[PDB]
Amino acid sequence: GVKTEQEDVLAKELEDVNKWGLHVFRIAELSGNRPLTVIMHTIFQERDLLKTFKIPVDTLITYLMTLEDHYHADVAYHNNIHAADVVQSTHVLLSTPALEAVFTDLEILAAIFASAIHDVDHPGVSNQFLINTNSELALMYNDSSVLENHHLAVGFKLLQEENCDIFQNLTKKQRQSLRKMVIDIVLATDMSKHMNLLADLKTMVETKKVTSSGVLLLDNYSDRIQVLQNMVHCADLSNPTKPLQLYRQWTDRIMEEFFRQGDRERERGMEISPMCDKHNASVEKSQVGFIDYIVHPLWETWADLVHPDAQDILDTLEDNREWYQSTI
Ligand SMILES: CCOC(=O)c1c(NC(=O)Cc2cccs2)sc2c1CCN(C(=O)OCC)C2
Ligand SMILES: [Zn+2]
Ligand SMILES: [Zn+2]
Repeated sequence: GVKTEQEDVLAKELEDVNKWGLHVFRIAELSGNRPLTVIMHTIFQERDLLKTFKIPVDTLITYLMTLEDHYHADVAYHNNIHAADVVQSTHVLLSTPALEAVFTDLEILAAIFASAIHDVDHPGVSNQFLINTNSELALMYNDSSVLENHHLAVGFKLLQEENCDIFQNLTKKQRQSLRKMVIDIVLATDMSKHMNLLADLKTMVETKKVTSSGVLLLDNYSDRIQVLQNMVHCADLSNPTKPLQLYRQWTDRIMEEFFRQGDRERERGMEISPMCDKHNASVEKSQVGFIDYIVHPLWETWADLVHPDAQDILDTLEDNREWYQSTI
């Protein structure tokens, strides 16, 4: 009735779940490549989500396992480890003091469940690739947020497998609210929605409102869901805000993917995508490009919304940013 030494080493690593920069890769290793399941389960236990939502634990694990097994292990970046990381990062963002007691349990469950499934069954190529190659997925979803529609459809479809309906006890109301929210969040993970997401977020910041003991005031779905979308979006692009040790493995993995994608593009006639070009790609320039133009403005804006909560995070990102500049 006692944990194995591995289960234990694994538990201690998990003692870090509330902290930015958990070593998710070790956990991936320690758990036999179940980082998504153990972290999810840890988070679910930790937030008491099973009781609150009457989620049977065996059902929770079955779904978790099923879900994790639908990420591709043969995909360098968009796999269950990335899933797990985004989950845990979202987890941590939700705990930010500026948000204390702001969101309901259902909104938390949505944010976390969204993060868990937001890339599920990712082929490791981009929307544009899928579109240009005339792939089933692209045709299924009429070229619009192809991947993200697919992650959702799969994440929800997996609830129907044997003993997988983790939401079997929620009322229709809870379920419809959860579903809509989860959909709005995962749809907002599409990079082409970035600029708009940020705009709104800056606007939230600009037309800011706080209330009692100083935590964001949000008295409508549009505002609530926008913060959640930006939150999970931030987690999705949180890698450059992690300790360089983490950041670099993530860059390795993303670059492996882009290069592999550029490999399929180069042969299949297509002109090697942006930054995907093998040998002709500067990873260090691309990381500065990405940080300066996309990642920093997102996190700076997010940091404002939650000032001073995200300061260490934003600082890490700037350190990491300058670092890559060393590599020039
Ligand atoms: C060469 C740098 O590329 C990326 O890192 C990178 C992403 N990676 C991440 O999910 C976060 C990370 C930061 C560092 C390692 S992983 S998402 C993305 C890019 C290129 C520009 N994009 C974009 O604007 O549109 C694509 C649809 C989408
Ligand atoms: Zn995605
Ligand atoms: Zn992602």
